[PDB]
Amino acid sequence: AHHHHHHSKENESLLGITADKITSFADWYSQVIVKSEMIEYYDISGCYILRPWSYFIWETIQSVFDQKIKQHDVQNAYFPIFVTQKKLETSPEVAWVTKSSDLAEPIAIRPTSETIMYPYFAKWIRSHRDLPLKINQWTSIVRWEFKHPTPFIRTREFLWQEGHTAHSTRKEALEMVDIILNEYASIYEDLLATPVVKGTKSENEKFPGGDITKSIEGFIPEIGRAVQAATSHLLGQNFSKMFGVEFEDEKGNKEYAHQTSWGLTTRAIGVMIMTHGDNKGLVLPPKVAPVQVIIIPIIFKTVITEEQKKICNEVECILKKAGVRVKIDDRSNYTPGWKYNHWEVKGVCLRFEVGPRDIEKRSVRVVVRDNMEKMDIPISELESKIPKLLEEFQNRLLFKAKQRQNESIIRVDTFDKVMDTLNQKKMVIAPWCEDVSCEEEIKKETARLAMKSLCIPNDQIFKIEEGKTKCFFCDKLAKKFTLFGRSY
Ligand SMILES: Nc1ncnc2c1ncn2[C@@H]1O[C@H](COP(=O)(O)O)[C@@H](O)[C@H]1O
Ligand code: PRO
Ligand SMILES: [Zn+2]
Repeated sequence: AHHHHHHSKENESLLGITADKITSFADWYSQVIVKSEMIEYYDISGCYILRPWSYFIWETIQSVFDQKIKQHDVQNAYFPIFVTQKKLETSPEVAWVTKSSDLAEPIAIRPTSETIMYPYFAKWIRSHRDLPLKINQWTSIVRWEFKHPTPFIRTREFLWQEGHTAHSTRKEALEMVDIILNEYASIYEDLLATPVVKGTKSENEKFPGGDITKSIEGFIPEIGRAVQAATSHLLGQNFSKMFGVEFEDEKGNKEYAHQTSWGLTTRAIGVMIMTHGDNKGLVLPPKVAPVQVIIIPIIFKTVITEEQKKICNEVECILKKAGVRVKIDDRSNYTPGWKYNHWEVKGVCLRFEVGPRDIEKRSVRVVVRDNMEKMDIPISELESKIPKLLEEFQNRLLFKAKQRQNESIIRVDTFDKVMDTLNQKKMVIAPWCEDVSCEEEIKKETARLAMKSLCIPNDQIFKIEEGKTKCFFCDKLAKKFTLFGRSY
């Protein structure tokens, strides 16, 4: 459903998008991220260059989320990129530095900072008055993935954020986990306009050395594969016992700290691209669009007139004062049709066509990117209407994407109707016993004919009769309903 709106002659050219999003997804995703000047392929597999058009989106995610964790008294720090083998162990996806002259003991590039920070958490934490401790850092992470890499979704090097907190009680640590999860869900929905499902991971899908793991799950209806959006781990007293992170509570006894760890990576950018894009190229939500309004004065070869420069400057002046990020494309090198497709490929929310008739009426022609809505707005109303249009743009993207996610979830009660649903490129919600043994047989049978538990949704829309309702696989007392499907 990415081919409904009108295409121009420039959109059907090579400077547009050639592949269809549904029938040829991988080629579509490559053309969208490359022709929009977001990604540049690197001579090292799995690594990609974040060009200014895409790095702007990551900077906005930084500004919003960093300001949210500071509301909860989370402080930023920085830990070394290297780690020793003895510390890293109390494996195949860890890059090892062995030479500089070889090294007697090779050092490793951090896949995560648990083994780096917690040896010093045990040093910094001695009393209950020293808790809670909340540390975060914005850094890059290297993980040599064995599967075929995908830009943003699965890269060997990616930018991320990792928060690590320590608490005096499990209760305080758990409500810290829910806070970061709701902020993670707020990033995808309130900022990226991408719908995600808040839930709890299964025992077989949770963080390895953790206690409880909660996450948000994203899904791509076109490819029919799920994508894990972000994770928030309740580590409990597991890691504190390994590194000796114990505090002295009131009453004098010794107790191991209750820790949490949570991360969000540049995978969020890719899930957004695949959620909103169409056959013209990028479709960006206005809250992360590098340019929300592009002003295209009708001019070819000849220089821009003094009246066109006067109109385009005051329109830019009104939008700049109104908080809208706007640029003027007065390049006489390309035709107006060329500029339309150019800024549509890179997902500019609105374009302003400024012709001689628009200067006479003191209005501008506005064309909306996602739905090709056309309208005349007087200049006297730009300060008010254009912020509203960008608000309507953001709301429309989230609404249309959310009704595609609900459309991609099918309720199943018996394993006989499970396979037919998955090939429809849809997820499965089913009653499940949440046992590790049951999940191991589900992934084996689904692969022979593989789907895994995506998350146990926090919001249970379907009721389970106590004692009677049985698992959708084999036979056991089902606890509640769990979301399944194949991943990316
Ligand atoms: N190669 C990768 N590129 C981008 N993000 C990743 C990559 N590998 C893992 N992540 C994300 O990093 C977090 C780590 O969680 P996990 O996948 O359980 O290790 C999750 O939010 C993943 O989606
Ligand atoms: O690797 C992970 O998934 C967790 C979350 C960030 C820190 N460690
Ligand atoms: Zn079962």
